[PDB]
Amino acid sequence: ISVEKIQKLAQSYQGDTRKRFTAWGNLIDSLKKKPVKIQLEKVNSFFNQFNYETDPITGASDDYWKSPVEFIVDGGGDCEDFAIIKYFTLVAVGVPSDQLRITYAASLTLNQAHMVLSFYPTPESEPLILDSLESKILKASARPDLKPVYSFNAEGLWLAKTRGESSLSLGKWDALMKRME
Ligand SMILES: [Ca+2]
Repeated sequence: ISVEKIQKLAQSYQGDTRKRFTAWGNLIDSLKKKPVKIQLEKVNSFFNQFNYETDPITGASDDYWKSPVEFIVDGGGDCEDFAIIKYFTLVAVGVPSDQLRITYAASLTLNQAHMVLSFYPTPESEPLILDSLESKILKASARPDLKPVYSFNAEGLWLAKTRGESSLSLGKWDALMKRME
């Protein structure tokens, strides 16, 4: 997306919302051309300042992927929603989309399903985990509390243990894209 788009978007709001729009946009403009490690840490940290919404029913995620704009307006979301805006923010600052996957994992600690953002330095690499419930950005192997089940992005779906090529984009991803237009 564009930081000029967000500038536009910021005008159509006020209060603790238009400045979250400008804070968000400044960030993207700030992180352009910056080292990946800086980008990952600052984006992760920026959004982990947002509100963590727990679904009053499931006690976790609901069934609705919030668009980033919605995440900004609502001032937050659940673990899937966190992974989503981090994904798009990082793509905006120039991280190649194919280095980023939204990951559905079994959590041993929370004893339930938990979504994270996985960043892959190189294609064969074990990913770094950008969690909404952990400030540390750690390698997969340093997150034994997490056992991935599947991952996805704009380019496919990977069943855990799938190396390289997509296991197949989800229809649910498509619908989110359409919602973001
Ligand atoms: Ca959600």
